[PDB]
Amino acid sequence: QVEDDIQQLLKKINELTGIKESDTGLLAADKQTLQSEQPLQVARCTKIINADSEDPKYIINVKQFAKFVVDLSDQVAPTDIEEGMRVGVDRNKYQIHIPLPPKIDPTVTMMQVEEKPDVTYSDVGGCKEQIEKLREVVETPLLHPERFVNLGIEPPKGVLLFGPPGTGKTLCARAVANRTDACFIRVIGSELVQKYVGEGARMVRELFEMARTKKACLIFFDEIDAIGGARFDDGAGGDNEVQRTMLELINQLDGFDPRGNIKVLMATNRPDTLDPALMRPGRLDRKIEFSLPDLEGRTHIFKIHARSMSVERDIRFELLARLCPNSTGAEIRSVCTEAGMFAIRARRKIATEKDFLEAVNKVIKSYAKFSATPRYMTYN
Amino acid sequence: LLREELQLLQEQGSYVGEVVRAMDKKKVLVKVHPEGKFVVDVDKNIDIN
Amino acid sequence: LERIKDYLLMEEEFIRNQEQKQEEERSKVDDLRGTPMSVGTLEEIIDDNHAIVSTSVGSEHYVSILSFVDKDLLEPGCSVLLNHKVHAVIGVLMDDTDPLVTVMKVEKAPQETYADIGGLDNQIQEIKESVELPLTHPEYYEEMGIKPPKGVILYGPPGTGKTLLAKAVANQTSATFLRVVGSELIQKYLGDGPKLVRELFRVAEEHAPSIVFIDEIDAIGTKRYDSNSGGEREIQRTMLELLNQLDGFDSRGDVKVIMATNRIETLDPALIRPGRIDRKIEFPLPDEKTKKRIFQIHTSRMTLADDVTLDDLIMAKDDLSGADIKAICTEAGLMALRERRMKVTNEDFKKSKENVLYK
Ligand SMILES: Nc1ncnc2c1ncn2[C@@H]1O[C@H](COP(=O)(O)OP(=O)(O)OP(O)(O)=S)[C@@H](O)[C@H]1O
Ligand SMILES: Nc1ncnc2c1ncn2[C@@H]1O[C@H](COP(=O)(O)OP(=O)(O)OP(O)(O)=S)[C@@H](O)[C@H]1O
Repeated sequence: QVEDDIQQLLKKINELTGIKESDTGLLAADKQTLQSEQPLQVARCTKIINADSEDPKYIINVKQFAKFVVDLSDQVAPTDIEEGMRVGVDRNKYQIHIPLPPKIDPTVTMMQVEEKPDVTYSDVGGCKEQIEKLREVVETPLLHPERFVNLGIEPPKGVLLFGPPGTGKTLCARAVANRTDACFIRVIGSELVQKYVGEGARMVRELFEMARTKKACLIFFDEIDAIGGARFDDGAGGDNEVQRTMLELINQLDGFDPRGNIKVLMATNRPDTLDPALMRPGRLDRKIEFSLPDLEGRTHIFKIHARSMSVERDIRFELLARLCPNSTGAEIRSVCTEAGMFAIRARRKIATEKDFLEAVNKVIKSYAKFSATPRYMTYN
Repeated sequence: LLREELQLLQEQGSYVGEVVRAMDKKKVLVKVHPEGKFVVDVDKNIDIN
Repeated sequence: LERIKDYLLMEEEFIRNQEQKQEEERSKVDDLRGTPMSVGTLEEIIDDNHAIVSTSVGSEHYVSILSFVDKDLLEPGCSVLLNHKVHAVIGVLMDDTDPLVTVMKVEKAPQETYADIGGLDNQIQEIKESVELPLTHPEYYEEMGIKPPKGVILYGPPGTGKTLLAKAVANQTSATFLRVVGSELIQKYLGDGPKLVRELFRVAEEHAPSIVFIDEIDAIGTKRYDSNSGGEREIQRTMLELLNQLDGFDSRGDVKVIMATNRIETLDPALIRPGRIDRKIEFPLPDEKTKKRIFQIHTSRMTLADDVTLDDLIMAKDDLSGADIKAICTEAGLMALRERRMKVTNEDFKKSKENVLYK
């Protein structure tokens, strides 16, 4: 009341007090500058075919209009007007002014990440060797090109990941994407499936355009089974456009002037229908895999999901881990959350051991008819 | 005098266009015939309603 | 007595909210702008306050901007305002409106509430505690720091009330409802599945807290169509896109997802893992007690002639659902208004029973 009425009086006193400046002072924040931008130029952009000899004498296809032979203006450099270069050309006299970056196909612009999702390395504990190897590949050359040069090696420019579903692949990728420091570029595997023939090829072209422009970047591939796994050939002509997309992914990855400062991470759920051209190292070098957390892994993942929740700390966690022999971290998360939900049945602020036992026999033994991994452990 | 008003035919032409929907500040949005769209003005005589 | 001073100062703040030369500056902005404001299309943005646009024919221009409106409302694939004489960026255009949104978003209070559901009482509290109590009462979860359960699968034999449960959640709500039947993910063009999926969840994540209800999704695998490209090797990619869109990257957000099936054993279990979907709920054919509630409520608004017994109808079919009950309770009325009557006799139910069941 007193805070409310006094804050209303003070804030509206400042408001109605500046109202004197509002009704007394009589956009223009740029108006004179914008009218000095009226002697500027419309500057239509184009595409260059070739140059001529002894003179500039440049040749240009605009985009649709025609093709013209032009000359350069005086405020240009006679060097960086090379072929296949989107340059801004005068509308009246048809003269080249500024070279620019090329066409990027803007539906490919929206897969750079532009943010950082907050996932810390602490969330994948119990997978120490995998974290170690993937750290060794991804983090270390971008932050320390010291051991890799003074000993004279090349780090493995590609790492694939696999395992059963829900094992931490996506989560490890996001953990890298927190501490990446590079131009991390997401690619869903279904992004390369378009209506028209050979269009996903051009998407891969533009991906590696962006990759070669910006040095020291990361590209993440995700569920590469849609991108293409096998070249089953019959008298039907079936899955073929996907196959050409996969081949164009092969060649512009690694071979005949290799890739540069780019690292590719792939992640699949079923690494078994893959053409062994991808299985050739030099493209996909380290086969890092995620098995199930055996015994102590689930203790540690209980420590992960349990460290910031309202429980009774007098209980143990090892007995909880001993009842989950073939289980993923997702099922662990469901156990923790569902034990909380059983605590919401009553009105308590701390869990009990019986709540977690209800959670175990609620998740595992009940929904074990679905359970997602009796037919992916065999990697069908 | 109506026949001597023939300097009216000799002036210019006029377009036919399709309205998507209007907006604030006494304007509309018109997609003329083959081309794109244009935020244009009304005359004095027509209702925005 | 705080009402007087609080109201006076709050109305002063509201009138100073409307109190935000100046008309000369408006006229100067109108002088900079042309009157035939032409519409363009961005392709890229260059940081030096002039960028590339794209006209409706394909011509493209490096044009400056009349920078008073927020240019950072604009991305690739946006609609701008341009001039005829200098082609310069006049400013931002508000977004085009909205066939996918208007089709896929249920706007209205969409039917009856929990007073119509027939005796479940346990499934109801589960979907309640998974959607209603989280969203409408987001205070318990702060106390324990436990994230709400994400996905809910409704399943069971046909006629049990999945559609009713979805409609009842959509009744008592505070969030934007998004309904897509799962059979609309099979297109006769190649590469149209992921476009639908990304647009659907783009709508969901951009608009509001929401409930995306996706019904009869099991028919996406067990129904091949001649009006299609290469079937299973596109359907699988569509399911994979739905998978990655559902539990992929970049901080998923405030989007609830409820799906409903008839059969569940023909599903790819990669959707059915937790982390995506946490609650799986069975809908069985109930009992011979909550049937009394179903016949009662579906006869609660009619001039029932009291010479009938509902226990004559409960015993009739051993595995009848609420579908059969609605069918009989409406077909008896159709027999009633066939002969210009109001009240419904026993032989009406007999003919309705012999019409619904055994034909
Ligand atoms: N080893 C783990 N330790 C801790 N949390 C884990 C672990 N594995 C999985 N989780 C949790 O469960 C979630 C599911 O893992 P994800 O990697 O997202 O699954 P996934 O990689 O999408 O598997 P798919 O379906 O084959 S793509 C993670 O985001 C974590 O929240
Ligand atoms: N438990 C119930 N109590 C009352 N009416 C019910 C019940 N179950 C179904 N109904 C009736 O059935 C109609 C709703 O149909 P649903 O049972 O939801 O159909 P459905 O089998 O779920 O269709 P699907 O989802 O494609 S299998 C309502 O109009 C009700 O009259």
